[PDB]
Amino acid sequence: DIQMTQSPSSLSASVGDRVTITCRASQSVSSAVAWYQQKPGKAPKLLIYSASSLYSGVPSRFSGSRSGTDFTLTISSLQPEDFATYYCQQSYSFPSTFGQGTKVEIKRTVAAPSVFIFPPSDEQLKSGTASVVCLLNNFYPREAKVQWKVDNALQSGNSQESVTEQDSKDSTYSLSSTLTLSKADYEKHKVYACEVTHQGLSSPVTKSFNRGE
Amino acid sequence: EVQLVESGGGLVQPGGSLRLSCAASGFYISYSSIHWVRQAPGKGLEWVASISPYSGSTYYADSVKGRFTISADTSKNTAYLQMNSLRAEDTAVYYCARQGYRRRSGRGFDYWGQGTLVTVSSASTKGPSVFPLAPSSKSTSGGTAALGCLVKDYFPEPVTVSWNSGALTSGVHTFPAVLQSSGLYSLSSVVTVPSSSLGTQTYICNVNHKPSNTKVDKKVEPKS
RNA sequence: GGUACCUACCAAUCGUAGCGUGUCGACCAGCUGCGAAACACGCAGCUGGCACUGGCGCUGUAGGUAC
Ligand SMILES: CN(CCO)c1ccc(/C=C(\C#N)c2ccc(C#N)cc2)cc1
Ligand SMILES: [Mg+2]
Ligand SMILES: [Mg+2]
Ligand code: NA
Repeated sequence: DIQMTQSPSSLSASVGDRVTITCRASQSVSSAVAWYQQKPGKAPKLLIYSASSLYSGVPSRFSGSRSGTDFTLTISSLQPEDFATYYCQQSYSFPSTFGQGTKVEIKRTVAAPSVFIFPPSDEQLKSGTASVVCLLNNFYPREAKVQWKVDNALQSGNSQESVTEQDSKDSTYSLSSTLTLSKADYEKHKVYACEVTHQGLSSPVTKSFNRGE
Repeated sequence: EVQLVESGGGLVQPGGSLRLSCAASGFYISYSSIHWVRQAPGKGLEWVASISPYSGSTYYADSVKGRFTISADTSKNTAYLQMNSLRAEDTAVYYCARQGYRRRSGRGFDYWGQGTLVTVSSASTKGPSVFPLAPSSKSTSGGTAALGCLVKDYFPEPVTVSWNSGALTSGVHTFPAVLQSSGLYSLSSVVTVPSSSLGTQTYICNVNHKPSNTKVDKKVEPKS
């Protein structure tokens, strides 16, 4: 089986930067290499075929080259719409092989998160569970630390985080941290707090509520 | 006007079977090579199988050899992928793809379908519970409010969440579903809005889970 | 006696009595262009084998035939 080792796995570049993405075939695949672009949730789109031929319709800033077993996709100047995951593929012999992919995200200035805290609705409480939500909105970069506190008791192992893809309008991220408790455990505590640490915050920001207010 | 449309995805149990179809329009499949390529959630593309024209010769990946069978009918411009002895690691979105013409785009896949989701799990289908995330009327600045909906305890993917039946879209963030320890999925869809409109604007979240044929609408408004 | 044709000339080596010749074509494998075409299949060109086809040129030994 012919393998295609793709690098890097990801990168954050600013508009106008040149980007190079390499794929190394385990053995010779002649020039039967293609490059594809995939937006999140959409089907891939053919960028390059035969290692270096530009598919009809693809802007000229995309280019592909071969040197032995090394294949390189170059975006001369990164446009804001080039946000995507790029994949290489060998079709020299069966079975075909895709690279692991390279996720290209867009850089931007640091943006602090807007923090919100949401207690569990009574409707849910009547079912025997309590979900407390902490929302971090419109921040950059993606790195952020969320810490839950119940009556100043550090929580761990009872929360889950989920992050959106970079927003196409402002290039920021949004994160949700959900803390799950039993109805009893919830109604036997008062102070519920979410502490957020992020690069664009001089000090951690805490949002909290007292159960019943 | 080339187009590929997949169908047949759904939920099945380990050891089960399922047949996906790929209907082509704008061209005849018998004159092109047809490929099936899969993508697991948050993972890279994986070539699954392919079938060549004129010969009908078929090729498969190592991880599906002996379990999957690719075929095609011309008197019904369609291709098919039968999957037997399905395993958990076969869960993914499956794309139908056309290999381009030899003298125009080499061996590149120039046309792809939208993809169809195949889930392989022993868990049972279940619709979500939609709870509100009410805007904090207590302690809220002018023009800065956040409200949302929590879609909890459902399986399998996907659920779609809209706001005001499609009218409200600016500032909406619907997070990717996370799998809970219970084996069920949960997510939240939030939206930011000026607080001045909190009392004079009714906010609806429309959640929909197709596998369970569940369609719920939840009003989100302050509390007490 | 001469010319022409014909029949035979150990073994091995394609063949031949022997020497040289590898042919429209046939077969094996490979490469390339093209056929809606990665494999298979069709058309064409080329490369290396092979000698199925056993022809062609030269040149004998006898026997025979014709003149
Ligand atoms: C160089 N050499 C010695 C060994 O390599 C050769 C040996 C034999 C040949 C054979 C032929 C030629 N040309 C041939 C064969 C059959 C027919 C028929 N019907 C026609 C011609 C060529 C060369
Ligand atoms: Mg002899
Ligand atoms: Mg012979
Ligand atoms: Na010949």
